[PDB]
Amino acid sequence: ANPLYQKHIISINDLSRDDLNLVLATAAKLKANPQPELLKHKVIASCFFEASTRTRLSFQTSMHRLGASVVGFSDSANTSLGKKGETLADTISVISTYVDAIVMRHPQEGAARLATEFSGNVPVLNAGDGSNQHPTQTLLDLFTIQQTEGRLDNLHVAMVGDLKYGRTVHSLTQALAKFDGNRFYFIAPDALAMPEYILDMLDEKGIAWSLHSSIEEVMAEVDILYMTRVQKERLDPSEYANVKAQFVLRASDLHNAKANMKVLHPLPRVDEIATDVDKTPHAWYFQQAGNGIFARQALLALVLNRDLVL
Amino acid sequence: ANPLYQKHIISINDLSRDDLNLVLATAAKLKANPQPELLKHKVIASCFFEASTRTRLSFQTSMHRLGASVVGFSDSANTSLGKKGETLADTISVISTYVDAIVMRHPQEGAARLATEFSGNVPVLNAGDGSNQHPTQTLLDLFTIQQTEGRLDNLHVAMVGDLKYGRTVHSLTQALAKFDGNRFYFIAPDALAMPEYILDMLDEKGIAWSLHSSIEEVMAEVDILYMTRVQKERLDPSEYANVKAQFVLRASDLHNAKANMKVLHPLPRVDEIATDVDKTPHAWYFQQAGNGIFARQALLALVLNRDLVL
Amino acid sequence: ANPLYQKHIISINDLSRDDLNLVLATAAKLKANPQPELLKHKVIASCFFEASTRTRLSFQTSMHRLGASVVGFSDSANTSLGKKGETLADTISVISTYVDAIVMRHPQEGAARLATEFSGNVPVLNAGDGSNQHPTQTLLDLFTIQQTEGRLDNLHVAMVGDLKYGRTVHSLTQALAKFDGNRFYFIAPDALAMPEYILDMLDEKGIAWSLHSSIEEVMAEVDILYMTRVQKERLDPSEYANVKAQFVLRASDLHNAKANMKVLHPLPRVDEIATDVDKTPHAWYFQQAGNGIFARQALLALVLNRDLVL
Amino acid sequence: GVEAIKRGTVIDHIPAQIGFKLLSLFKLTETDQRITIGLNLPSGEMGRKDLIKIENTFLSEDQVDQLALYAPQATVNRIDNYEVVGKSRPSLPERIDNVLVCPNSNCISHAEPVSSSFAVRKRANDIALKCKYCEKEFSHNVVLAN
Amino acid sequence: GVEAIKRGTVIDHIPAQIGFKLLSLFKLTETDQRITIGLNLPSGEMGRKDLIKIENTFLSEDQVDQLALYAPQATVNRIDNYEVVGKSRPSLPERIDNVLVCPNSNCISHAEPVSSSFAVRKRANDIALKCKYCEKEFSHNVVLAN
Ligand SMILES: Nc1ncnc2c1ncn2[C@@H]1O[C@H](COP(=O)(O)OP(=O)(O)OP(=O)(O)O)[C@@H](O)[C@H]1O
Ligand SMILES: [Zn+2]
Ligand SMILES: [Zn+2]
Repeated sequence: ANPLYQKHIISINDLSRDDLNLVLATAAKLKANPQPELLKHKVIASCFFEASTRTRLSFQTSMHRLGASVVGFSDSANTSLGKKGETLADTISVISTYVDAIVMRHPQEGAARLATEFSGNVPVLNAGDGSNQHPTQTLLDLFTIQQTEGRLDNLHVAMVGDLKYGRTVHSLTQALAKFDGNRFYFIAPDALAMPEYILDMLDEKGIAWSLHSSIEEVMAEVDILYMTRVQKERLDPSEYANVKAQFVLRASDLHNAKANMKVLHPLPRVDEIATDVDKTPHAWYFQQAGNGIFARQALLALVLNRDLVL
Repeated sequence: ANPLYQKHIISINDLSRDDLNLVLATAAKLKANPQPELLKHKVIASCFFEASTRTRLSFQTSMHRLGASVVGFSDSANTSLGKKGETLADTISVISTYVDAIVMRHPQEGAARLATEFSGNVPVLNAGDGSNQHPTQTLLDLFTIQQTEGRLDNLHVAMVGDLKYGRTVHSLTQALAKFDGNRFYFIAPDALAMPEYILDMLDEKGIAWSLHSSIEEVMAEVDILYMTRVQKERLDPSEYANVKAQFVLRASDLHNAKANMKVLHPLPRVDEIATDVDKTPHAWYFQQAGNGIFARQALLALVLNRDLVL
Repeated sequence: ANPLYQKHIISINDLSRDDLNLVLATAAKLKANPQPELLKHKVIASCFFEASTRTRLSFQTSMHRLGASVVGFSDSANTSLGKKGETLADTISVISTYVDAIVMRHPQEGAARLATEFSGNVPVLNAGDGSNQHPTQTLLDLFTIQQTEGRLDNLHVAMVGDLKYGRTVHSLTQALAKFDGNRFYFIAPDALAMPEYILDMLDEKGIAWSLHSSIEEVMAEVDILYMTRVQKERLDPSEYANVKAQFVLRASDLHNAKANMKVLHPLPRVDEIATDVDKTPHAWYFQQAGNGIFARQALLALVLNRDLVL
Repeated sequence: GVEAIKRGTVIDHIPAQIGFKLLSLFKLTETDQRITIGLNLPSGEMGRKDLIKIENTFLSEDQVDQLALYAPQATVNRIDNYEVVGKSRPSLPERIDNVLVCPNSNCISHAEPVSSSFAVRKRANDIALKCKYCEKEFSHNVVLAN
Repeated sequence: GVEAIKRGTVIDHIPAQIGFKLLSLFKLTETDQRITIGLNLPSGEMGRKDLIKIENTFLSEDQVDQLALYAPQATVNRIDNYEVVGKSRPSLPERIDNVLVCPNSNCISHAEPVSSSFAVRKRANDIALKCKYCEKEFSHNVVLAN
């Protein structure tokens, strides 16, 4: 069967350059040639115990766009976990006897790995576990980066914002560290700086990274400028000095930008990307958002289909 | 393609007698001859940022009854707009890259027009924007009025209740002012009287309207008696004198009613239509509610199909 | 007539070295010889719109010990200001037509100076206004310093804590800067540092001050060590990194202290002074609190009596 | 009296008082061009008028029209090198975008990043303004707020 | 003159863009007499200046003290029967009352019926203004944040 069949997709750290490349090629295939019945007779649970627009709705539209049926919840409150106090482990244990795959978003770090133990044979796809991983995001960002810069190797990537709780940048820095000669520029406040373990891993691979105090410092050099949101919900009271984004980006800044440079944001965006950027050739984040449909239905199709799609 | 293909349906004030008539004929066709695959492979978003039973569920059953897939939310709280603070405009911008049509209910007046700017090419169907418009309601009320009185022209129509915040009566008075010789009787408290701009428009067309202090005053004359609910949620603290419906209708009143007269209510009904009316030949509001299935799937079918349904 | 007869005691800046010294000499005298009816037939208001154990209770006992009656309130919650929306300006106007002096505590800076524009001829004594001034506190600290060092000149004073929102240290530095050759050492979190306007004033008088990162680095040089509380209730959300005391005095730190050194604190004390300091010969904060009775008896005596002979 | 200009726009015949209101409402003072405002000038045609000369700036037909809402009798004189090349007079604009705010407290325009727009309608005394978004009509007096 | 008034004040040497804020601040538009405002005129040493000319009107004390804090360069010229009777450059006052608003959000001045008042310490670097009530001293830059 293809390499990812029945596989759990919990963290980028367990996938190979090979896997990542495979998902993106299925994505480009599927983008080119839709398969509407590809998951006809499959039922997937969409279990979101934390808020969402993009992830949950793009996932559910991808399942429908392959013929599958979706059951689930977007709020924990009305589940028996919400009101009757059952353990997550028992939630997953009964849900496993109903659906064929579980997409799960949860506020504690490690929730989706906790679910694999109890899902028996049913694959768990991680939609974001707290401030840890978001592998699905990383797959559509890599599809967009390849779709605009042509390549995924020897790119200049600046990640700006809350790198400490940015589940998105934790996984994406682990995915691009699997390609050759990628260069990293990390612009964060101290309090919300990039996690140490990521940095150790970068050092081991001899990946060059550099901290910068300004967008203008990296502007002329960068191919991809990846902006993030301060994970407000996750901040400790100590960290409340920095809730407003120190780095806000306005159209003016793009004066000395390389004509291939793309501005990507996982979204929601709050103050950090000023609306005037939305009319520049550089703004690509809404495009990136839509590229989620393709990357998502490519993942689903591999995990529930033995036969590689064409 | 048929006149409404890819069209946004935001307000009655932008439709012609022609359009209205077309939707009702497709409705009568569809009622007579169901087309279950008519929207096979379409995904519609049902985005309700305000409460509902009728509108949202009749809409979603109409989409299913034509083969389409529905994704969405009935509560704003668990979206990234709810918890993470994104702008509605960005909500609509990412949603546009996933679905083929957006049905939207929102608590500020002008929300659905705001969404058309950002939906790009995707049609937005207005499910109620605050106390402004509710065009979908108006189409099923006109289907029911034609279905019972035979015609949509030269009818006697009394609208009773909260005419100031009644999104329903704002749109329905604009739709019937497009047919010949319709007569209007408006029975409201002062504080919740019919909006001035509607009245100006009525004067320009030479439509005769008259204010009345009593149901008994209009009873013997009226063909359609359209009752409304005091939009409790929308009242300013000043207006809290009148929250209980001044005009309540009991079965007794129907003594001097024309044997063709129909009592219509958009629903929910609270104190204003006394349960004893539910057994009279005149009570038609539950029928009107069900006629929502047909009017709704006729609208969807025109907006997503080039070819007029038979 | 004494120079403090009928004065408003609002800010330390308005009082001279002489007025301070006059309160202390009186204070020592009342300590040696109690005056039980010195304010017989006077009714004084205790108006506290913010929480207090010491300032309120010491004042009310001083009033009682001199024979005055007291009227007032512990919280604004029950006044026609707090419930019926009356301005503070009107609240003071009427209370001035009933009493002989008004003592007030208030959350906003400047409320005492505001009160005087309305009290007519009645003296207003400031019990603390937001984070600005606390003149009565300073007077009982000067009495305590006098008492233990026998001088208010040529001391080595260290102020440890939240120097930014501490009304007590804002008044105390201004008062000691009126004496000869006093050296200051300020140990504070930088986000809770001493206000530049006190600093400028010290530079303008040619007084010496210094900033230090620890208490152990100044311990062997200080005569008085003045500890303060982190004013949680006044902290801006940005400053929530600063709620738990940065520098905690533990009995083991005093090992190299001058034998005469006294550990002072306004109180309340939270985690900043370990209770083991309480058993040392250096701990003097409860004595200081006790001294509040004589200082406040002295102040009141002077403001309400044209000539004291004691 | 006032000044002689090279090339630009002289909005002449502005009803006295309204001259300053125009300079604030439309950003006419936000420029580096030389401006000469004459408030309360003897007109005869009217007792007093106001006049505004903007050197080396020109207005477009919509801009000129926008002025009708406060000053329908104003003649916007176009000048190219000391010659009166054109004399424009403001018609009602069918819509005014960006300058006015909706009095509808619960209109979406207030919470989202969009520009206002009101449809203008000559009603029966003053001008009636329809908000594009919430669709309510208000008197143009009212929209000019308090 | 470059324009002319029998009696009145001409406020010359006003910095570029301050002119219009001054017109607004001193409510000079509430008048009926001739006003000539020259926006963005040459002034050799500093290039652009603004010039206000109010016919048969003189500034009250407070305005001239405000003028000191808003436009120190400015010169008020007292004109009487075309003679420049006086030409006076402002100097900073002791106190500014009822137009400045205190930067301190928790000041009492905000919530209660009181005229604000600020003490003016001319610092070597800038103007330090001290609130009457909360006793905080601020940079005039902060205080004049328009
Ligand atoms: N080149 C110019 N420079 C400065 N002002 C000019 C110039 N050309 C015209 N103006 C001004 O614009 C207005 C134009 O006056 P116009 O040429 O119409 O003669 P007119 O007798 O004033 O006719 P009307 O009374 O209808 O304005 C005058 O107020 C004049 O000051
Ligand atoms: Zn509006
Ligand atoms: Zn203040």
